Amino acid sequence: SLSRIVYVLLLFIASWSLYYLLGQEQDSKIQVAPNLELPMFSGENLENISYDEQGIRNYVITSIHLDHYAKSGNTLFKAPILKVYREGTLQEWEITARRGILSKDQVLTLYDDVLAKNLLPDSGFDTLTTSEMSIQLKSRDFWADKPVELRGPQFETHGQAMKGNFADHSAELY
Amino acid sequence: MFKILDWYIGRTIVATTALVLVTFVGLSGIIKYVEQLRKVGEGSYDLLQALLFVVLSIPRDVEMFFPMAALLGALIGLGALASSSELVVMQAAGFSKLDIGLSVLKTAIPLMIIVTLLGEWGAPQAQKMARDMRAFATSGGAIVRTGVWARDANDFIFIAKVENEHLYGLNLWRFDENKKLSTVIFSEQVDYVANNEWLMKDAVLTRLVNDIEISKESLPEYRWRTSLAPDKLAVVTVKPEELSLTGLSDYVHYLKASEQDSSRYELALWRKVTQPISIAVMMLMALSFIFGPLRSVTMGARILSGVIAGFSFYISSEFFGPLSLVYGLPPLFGALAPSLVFLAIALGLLGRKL
Amino acid sequence: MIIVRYLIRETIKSQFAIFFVLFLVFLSQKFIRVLADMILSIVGLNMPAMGLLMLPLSLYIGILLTFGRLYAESEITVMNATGIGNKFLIRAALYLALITASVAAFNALWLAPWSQDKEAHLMEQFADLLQKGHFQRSPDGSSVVFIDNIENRKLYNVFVAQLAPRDSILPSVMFSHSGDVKEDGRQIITLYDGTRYEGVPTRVDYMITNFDSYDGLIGQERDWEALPTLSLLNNADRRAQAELQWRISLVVCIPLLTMLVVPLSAVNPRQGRFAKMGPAILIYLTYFLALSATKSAIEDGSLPVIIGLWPINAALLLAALMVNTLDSIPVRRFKDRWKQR
Amino acid sequence: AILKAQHLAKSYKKRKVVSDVSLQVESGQIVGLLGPNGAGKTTSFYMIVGLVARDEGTITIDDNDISILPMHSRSRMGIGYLPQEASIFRKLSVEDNIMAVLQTREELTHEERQDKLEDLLEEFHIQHIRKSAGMALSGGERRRVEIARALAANPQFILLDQPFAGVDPISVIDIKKIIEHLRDRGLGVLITDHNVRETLDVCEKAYIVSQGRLIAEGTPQDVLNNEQVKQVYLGEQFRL
Amino acid sequence: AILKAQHLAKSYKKRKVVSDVSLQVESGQIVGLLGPNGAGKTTSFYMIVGLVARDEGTITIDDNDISILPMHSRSRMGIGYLPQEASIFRKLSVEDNIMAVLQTREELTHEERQDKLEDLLEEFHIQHIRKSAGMALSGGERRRVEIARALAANPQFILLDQPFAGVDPISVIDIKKIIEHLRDRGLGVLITDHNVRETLDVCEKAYIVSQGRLIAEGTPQDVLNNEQVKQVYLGEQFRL
Ligand SMILES: CCCCCCCCCCCCO[C@@H]1O[C@H](CO)[C@@H](O[C@H]2O[C@H](CO)[C@@H](O)[C@H](O)[C@H]2O)[C@H](O)[C@H]1O
Ligand SMILES: CCCCCCCCCCCCO[C@@H]1O[C@H](CO)[C@@H](O[C@H]2O[C@H](CO)[C@@H](O)[C@H](O)[C@H]2O)[C@H](O)[C@H]1O
Ligand SMILES: OC[C@H]1O[C@H](O[C@H]2[C@H](O)[C@@H](O)[C@H](OCCCCCCC3CCCCC3)O[C@@H]2CO)[C@H](O)[C@@H](O)[C@@H]1O
Ligand SMILES: OC[C@H]1O[C@@H](OCCCCCCC2CCCCC2)[C@H](O)[C@@H](O)[C@@H]1O
Ligand SMILES: [Ca+2]
Ligand SMILES: [Ca+2]
Ligand SMILES: [Cl-]
Ligand SMILES: [Cl-]
Ligand SMILES: [Cl-]
Ligand SMILES: [Cl-]
Repeated sequence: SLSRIVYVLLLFIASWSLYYLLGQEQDSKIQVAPNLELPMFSGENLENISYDEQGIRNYVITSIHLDHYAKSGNTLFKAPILKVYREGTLQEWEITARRGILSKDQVLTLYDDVLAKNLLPDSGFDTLTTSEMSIQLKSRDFWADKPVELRGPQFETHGQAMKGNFADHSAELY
Repeated sequence: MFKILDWYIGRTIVATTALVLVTFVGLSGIIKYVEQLRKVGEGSYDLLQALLFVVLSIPRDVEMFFPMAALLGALIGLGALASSSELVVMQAAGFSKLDIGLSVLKTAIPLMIIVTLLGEWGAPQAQKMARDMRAFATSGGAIVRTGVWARDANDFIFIAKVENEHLYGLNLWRFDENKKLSTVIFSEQVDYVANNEWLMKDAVLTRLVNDIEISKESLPEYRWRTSLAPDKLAVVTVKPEELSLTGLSDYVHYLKASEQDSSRYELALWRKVTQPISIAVMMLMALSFIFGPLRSVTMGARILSGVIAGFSFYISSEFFGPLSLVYGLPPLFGALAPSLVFLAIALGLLGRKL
Repeated sequence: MIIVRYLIRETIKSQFAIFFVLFLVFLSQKFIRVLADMILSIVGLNMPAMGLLMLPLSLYIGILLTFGRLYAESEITVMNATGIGNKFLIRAALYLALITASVAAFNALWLAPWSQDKEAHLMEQFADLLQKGHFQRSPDGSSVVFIDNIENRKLYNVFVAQLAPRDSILPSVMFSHSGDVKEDGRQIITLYDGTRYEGVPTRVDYMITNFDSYDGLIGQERDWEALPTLSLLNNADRRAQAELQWRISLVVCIPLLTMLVVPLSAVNPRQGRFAKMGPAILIYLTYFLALSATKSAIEDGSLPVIIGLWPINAALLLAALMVNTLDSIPVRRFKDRWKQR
Repeated sequence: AILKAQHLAKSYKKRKVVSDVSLQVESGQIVGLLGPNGAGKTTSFYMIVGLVARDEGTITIDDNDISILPMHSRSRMGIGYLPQEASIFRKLSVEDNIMAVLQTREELTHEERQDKLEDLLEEFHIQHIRKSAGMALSGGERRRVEIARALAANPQFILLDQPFAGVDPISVIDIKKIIEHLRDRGLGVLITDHNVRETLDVCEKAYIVSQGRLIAEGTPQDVLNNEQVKQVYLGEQFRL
Repeated sequence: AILKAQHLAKSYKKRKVVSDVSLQVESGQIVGLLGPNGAGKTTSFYMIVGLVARDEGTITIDDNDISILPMHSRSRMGIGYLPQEASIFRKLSVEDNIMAVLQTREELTHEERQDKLEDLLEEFHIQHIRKSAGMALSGGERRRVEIARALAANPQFILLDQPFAGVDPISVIDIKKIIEHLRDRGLGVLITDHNVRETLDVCEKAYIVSQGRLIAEGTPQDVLNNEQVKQVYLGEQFRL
């Protein structure tokens, strides 16, 4: 039947146009454009706890603002608070500042007004302050290249360019 | 029970609804074929595989279209009898309008049996076969089940490879009443031992305590007492309307057991239950038309009224569905509410004739 | 002529009736789609779009049903038997087409742009990325999101799973109590009152982040329907010219559809007044779907803004000529050659 | 054995189509209901048949009111109806036609039904087409099968709508002979038609409806000589 | 002029309804196309009219072949058609019906249109019905109005489809008189009808079509004595 052949051809064109229109609005919705170099994760009032390869609480960073980046793996803290733990059950140190940077290699860096208290009330070392300080939470080794001030319970000193670790309380400078 | 006038009306009505139903599946079929043309040549998906997909998906179209087909079939067949003066002389010789209506119902019975048999065995198995064939042909050996997620109460499970009764690379996360993660399980391979019980080989289990202790144990085997059977897993990805009846019933039982909202699947279950009721309502509405307004009108006006009534029924179905669950009503009522409404219309139109 | 007016009278009656139905139907669905997502004003401003789409179909079905009726009760047969041919039917149809085309022209060039412009002002003034119930995936595809309830943004109970490493971030799984989603060249999600667990089921070194608020990434020309037509006539742009060509193709399609459907309405009394409903609606659907598809193709720059929607209208015009010469003496001598041979 | 109709009236679109019509048919009697075309005869016929709801009057068989009754119940009372149009069951055999109606008599056993089938086939000389489908039958055989199908319901009255319309003269004698066979069976036949000559030649009583009401009744000779009848229906010269 | 049909044939669903049917009507002659019911006369009449596409045979008015011509074209050739059913424009006045048909003749003027309208009204005695809409007219008045309408087209032949259908014998003479008025107006009238008696009374020549073919032709006495006609159509004891 010639009329029925034309009707079928018309149904072909109709189906094709409809599904072309659906595909067009799909591509308009399937426009997944890759994002730009910006903080991929953000949070406020954060407490991020980190553990060692055996399951023991290594340290705690309590900050008011945290931004995790993807390309480099640098995690920027605003006003961080770092609690170091000996075997997880004893909070030995507590190190704070206004700005911090974690790295993919687990290397922290603290900039504006650094404070560092020792929760051991009998060891003779109580408080430490400096401008900028980097510490490797894994090894606990820390570097500082700017003014340093130490306050002991009966002895206070003032120097610069310190390098130690909270692992063993090994401190070293000149 | 076997009355000549019964099977006479029946034979004319099924003849007409068969024609109507062939025509409907033909038109939906060629539309599906252009949809498959939208994405041919992907992997091994040549035009033969697309034609194969369209042919396989036919019984699901038949189930979806059987209600309206029986509306139009009854309308045309009874209109035929009507216009050749056969119904009039049937009444003028004793056969009442009540008897005509019982003839229509007696021949609605086999149609209801066929549509439930389709809903149970034919359309779901054929639909899963079309989907699987299309996916395998379309990705050249990339689709069984790779990347499966599931939930059992507060547990979240992720399986990497799923076989007939074996899982490969299981991960599982448990959460407590405080919505925090307590235990995590991983296993290279898990097998299905008995009813509602799995066995994981060389499984590593991690538990969290006091936010200072995390202890993992490399157990040779671990027993899993979940209400999540492998059948249920293999059906968490298909559309509920495509799942069989007994499958829907087992799935709503599992959903109710795992403390999950089983409304949508209950609604799909009751919609599969009420599909045959809908086709009987559709045939009585046709009889109400043939006796009522469309008594001495041309077949074209009967067919156009039937199309309008079928379209309005489909819309009412797609409306009563969600509103029954968002307003808190049993899915049974949300499923059979359109059937009731059109039944009331049919009885109203037959209230003065019958 | 007497009989021409007669046809117009009958047809315009039926036409208005059909319009009173069509408009009503849309006045239903639109007013329901609006209440789901004041309402009176927005529906009143959406009336011109209903008119744009419905005026063609209105006159189309009107003359189809009217002439069908006259063919059924044989008035057209008697008019042929006395000497009233296709000329008078086509003259009456062209007059009704001219009337409805003038209405559609005003609705397409002034009323619809001015109404959409007013709606644009009112929208400037006054005022669903992921679903619930099952495991969703973000447009990124790197995170699997599972939400329990989304009830006006109230009680979420979100679960986010990320089993793949992005560039330098480790896999993680976080669970919170409530979280929002928003879209601003990117799509983001925020979580409230939860904990995030960074690690792997086999290893034990985790990082737990207890957060009150935490954000995450999910994914990443101009309005042409509302504009003054005179300023659009010379606004050189692909999609702009596509919109202008759609507006003009509606007004030009009114008479083409009329001339096509006049020969199509012929039915014998055994057939119905409705026997050409299938084919007629199929023809209308194919035309408008192809027209809309070519419009979007111009908008994409896929095909140039210089040929535009002309070929679709041309195919409609050629078709109307074909069906209108289908009763002449040559085609009847051809068909008879086939019958006797 | 008496189907009575008393003071029937029906209106349409606020105008009265039948004002006053009365008629009676007895067992053993052939009665025609004639008159000008559209004058009221047809509507009255259908009011007896049950296709038209009466607005007034009574229809009666043996002092039983069948006015408010639907058509299938009037049949159960003893009224048969043969429509002018072809009403045979097209895709059914002659056998199954008659058997289909015998089956609606639940008091009949199967053996009784088949006995009546045989008798009705042999009676109206349609044994040889018993296997034929209804749609495969010429006009005369169709009407014979439709007669036997009607009689399978065992009626007391047979109402024939226009049994002479478009009938060849060589077939008029055969229709009359069938009418007379119904009458000698005990039925009461009520015939409505436009062919006055043939109807008056078969019927033994006639009624004439004109201008909406009965204007004459009696034997054909009586109604042929009525003045109002010749003034509105037959004319000054009417050959019989 | 002289309208003629030669060796006509037609089929419906592979069934031969008309196999060999020839007839002609000349200007000024009444011609009856008669024969058994549905044995070919009616389909032959409709092939001549144009309502049925001929399958075989030739239809010529004045040696000009109009077979393939659609209705409108063979109406401009000089063929009018008056169907059995009511063909009047219900929503138009009698004045407007006739003027609407006269408005097609472009060779006439407005004054000549008015003149021919006035003549057609006072000729068919419908000057009083002038301004009445067609939907409000009785049987004979409607027929006069539509026959005056048909004559507005200035035909040469008038094809009447069953003009004696269901007619009260009073009106029979009235339509006989209008048929012979047509004939005396210079037309050739082709009658097709089932009323053998009334047609044979009016027509001057008669063609008898039975079993698809022309079986007898000639004057009314010629066919009345034709033995085949007497044995398949009219009966031995037929009475004109
Ligand atoms: C988009 C359109 C959707 C609707 C589908 C289109 C219509 C589908 C086909 C239906 C039309 C065919 O309609 C056909 O009519 C014939 C002739 O009347 C019917 O035939 C009928 O004949 C007589 C009465 O007429 C009855 O006694 C008989 O029992 C019955 O078969 C057929 O039962 C039906 O098949
Ligand atoms: C993108 C393009 C969009 C525009 C689409 C235009 C589609 C045009 C569809 C044309 C439809 C023709 O299909 C249909 O064919 C039949 C059969 O030949 C024609 O029928 C024709 O021939 C038959 C017999 O052969 C006659 O009885 C009939 O009177 C006559 O019209 C119809 O009149 C026409 O409607
Ligand atoms: O039967 C033939 C009769 O046709 C007409 O009457 C028409 C009347 O003008 C129309 O109003 C009604 O309905 C026409 C068809 C129904 C209209 C809408 C039906 C619905 C059904 C499907 C959904 C939408 C449309 O039909 C009768 C015919 O039966 C003429 O007036 C009368 O001379 C002629 O004898
Ligand atoms: O029969 C003559 C009468 O016909 C009347 O038609 C009635 C037509 C009404 C039918 C409605 C059909 C629906 C319309 C909407 C789409 C779906 C179908 C004339 O209007 C009157 O003028 C005249 O009196
Ligand atoms: Ca016996
Ligand atoms: Ca007669
Ligand atoms: Cl009457
Ligand atoms: Cl006998
Ligand atoms: Cl008579
Ligand atoms: Cl014939």
